[PDB]
Amino acid sequence: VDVYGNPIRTQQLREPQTSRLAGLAKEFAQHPAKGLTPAKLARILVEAEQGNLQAQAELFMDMEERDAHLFAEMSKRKRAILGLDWAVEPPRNASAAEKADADYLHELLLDLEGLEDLLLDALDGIGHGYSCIELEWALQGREWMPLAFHHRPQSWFQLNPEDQNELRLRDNSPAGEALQPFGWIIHRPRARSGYVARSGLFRVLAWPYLFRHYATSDLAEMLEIYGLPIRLGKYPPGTADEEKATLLRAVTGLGHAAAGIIPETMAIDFQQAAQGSSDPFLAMMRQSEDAISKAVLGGTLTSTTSQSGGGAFALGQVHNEVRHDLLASDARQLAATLSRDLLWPLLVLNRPGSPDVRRAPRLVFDLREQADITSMAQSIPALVNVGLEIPSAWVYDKLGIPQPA
Amino acid sequence: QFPKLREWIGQRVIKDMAAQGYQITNKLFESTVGVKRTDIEDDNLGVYGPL
Repeated sequence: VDVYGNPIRTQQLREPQTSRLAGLAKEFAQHPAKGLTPAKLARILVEAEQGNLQAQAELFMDMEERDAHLFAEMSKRKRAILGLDWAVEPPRNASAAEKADADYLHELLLDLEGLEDLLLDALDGIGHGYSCIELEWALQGREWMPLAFHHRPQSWFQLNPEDQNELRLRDNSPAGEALQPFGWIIHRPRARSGYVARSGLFRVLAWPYLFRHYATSDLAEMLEIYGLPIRLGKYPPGTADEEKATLLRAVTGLGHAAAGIIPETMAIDFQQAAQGSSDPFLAMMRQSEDAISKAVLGGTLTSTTSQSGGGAFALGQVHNEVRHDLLASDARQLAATLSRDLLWPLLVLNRPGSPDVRRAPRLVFDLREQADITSMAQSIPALVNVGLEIPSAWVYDKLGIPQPA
Repeated sequence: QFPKLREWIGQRVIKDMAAQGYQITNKLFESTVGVKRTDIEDDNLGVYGPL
């Protein structure tokens, strides 16, 4: 069975759950970001709270695509995880059989192509609040294998009417369809405590995005109007339609044309077009960008930048507060999700027996922080000459150097 | 194809094969509709563009 105890039947693993839903694969995103107003955004969020996640997912995708600063921040945050070395470790004080199981799982993950793509797809749940990856199960004789990992759009799911924390497929029915066991890797990182609909970071970031969009569009319009002044022509009674058209064309082309002549009975008045500055717009854009930076990566390095300054402890100063905390949180949550969803089916299908769930191997990301070799290498000799018996295992582990074999 | 076995090897009767042919023209088929350039861009609901 799975970790949650639901019965597992190997018959349903031959075909993906969504195969019998050919309607989903033919859908196109509705792009709800175009022509978006604060009222529309509020309605979208409220409806999403009630189980209509399609519009929210499409809006989040558009928001990711249309904002360069937000996209850069999210990409940097995800690439931070994608570059971490990982390993599979056996449970606490594991036995020989458990160690062998962990070693076999580690070897299987090393030789499993598409792991990086799986991690990238799973990390989308950081912003979207939940990411679902469908599994393709195949048999190369007697051992089950994940053939491929398919990322399904968040717009394909909904909320259970009887449960606000349980996701279901959109199968044209009011209650949707329950997710098949062992058929998905659902990643639901928890930045804030609440239901799944409210758990996305883009829900926090939506309003600054709209503020920045409005400011940028208004600035573009004002830059378009800038330049020549608006000038209005006046004509006396008894001016025919042809003369009216001639005066109109003359006024229209007068800005580009340096000189022109009109009868003394006519008049042209040059009125202010748009006089001001870009200061308000740019102030709003900077405020929104700082808010986005703080919300995504913390207000110590991105928005209120940590500035330059090297040194042996500079790495620690830059990392440990804020950056290390965020990195560790994301890595630990991703590792927990993976150990729950991918490691367990492999252990319970590819190996004999029914090992207890509490003793399953856990995937661990390498969060080791580079320690100053020079300072500590200076420090050891004094301590050892004093008489302290420092274990070599601690040194080898903390320095990153492996133990002799 | 070849016809039935006859009943005389004395004064055998020769025969000939019939060459058959079938000719057909592969004329085209088409159907299309007209739409405005602004309307497809002036449509935020996703319809008028699944064309």
